[PDB]
Amino acid sequence: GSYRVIKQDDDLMLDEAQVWIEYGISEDNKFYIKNDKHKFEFTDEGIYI
Amino acid sequence: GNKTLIEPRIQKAPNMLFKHQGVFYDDGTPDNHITTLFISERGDIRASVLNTETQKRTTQEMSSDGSYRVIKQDDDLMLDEAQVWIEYGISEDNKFYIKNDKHKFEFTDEGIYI
Repeated sequence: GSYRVIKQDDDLMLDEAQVWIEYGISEDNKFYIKNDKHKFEFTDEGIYI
Repeated sequence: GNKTLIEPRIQKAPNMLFKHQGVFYDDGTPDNHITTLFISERGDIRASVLNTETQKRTTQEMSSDGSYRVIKQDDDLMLDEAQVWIEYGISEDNKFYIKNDKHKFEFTDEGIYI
């Protein structure tokens, strides 16, 4: 039950992607937006980057 | 052929669904993954994945009013009376939000609120 949207620019396979962006709901209850740089996460309590 | 329209017999809108399930597979473990693509008569769309034995569900719901909503549950299959859950999407009113058991993160048409 993990919502996930992934976009890739230079690799069709999901594995071994250099340039990409992701955002959704992981297998654990954590809303996040992540890329090659450090991510933006919204845990059940508080705001972290 | 004689230039008359082919009227449908039933004018009431239908409700579709693509229910998927099994029994077992080559790994030997019992199959308990249920997923649906239910569509209501009022235009709603609900894509859901379910594990019934473990009591876990993740739904992507669309309302007739046009409300984007994705819900994940950990201990209750029914949407009603959920303790542990997380939601994020577009409510019936124009407000982008991410909410859980703790206080939510909302993005109104103007400003940022928590």
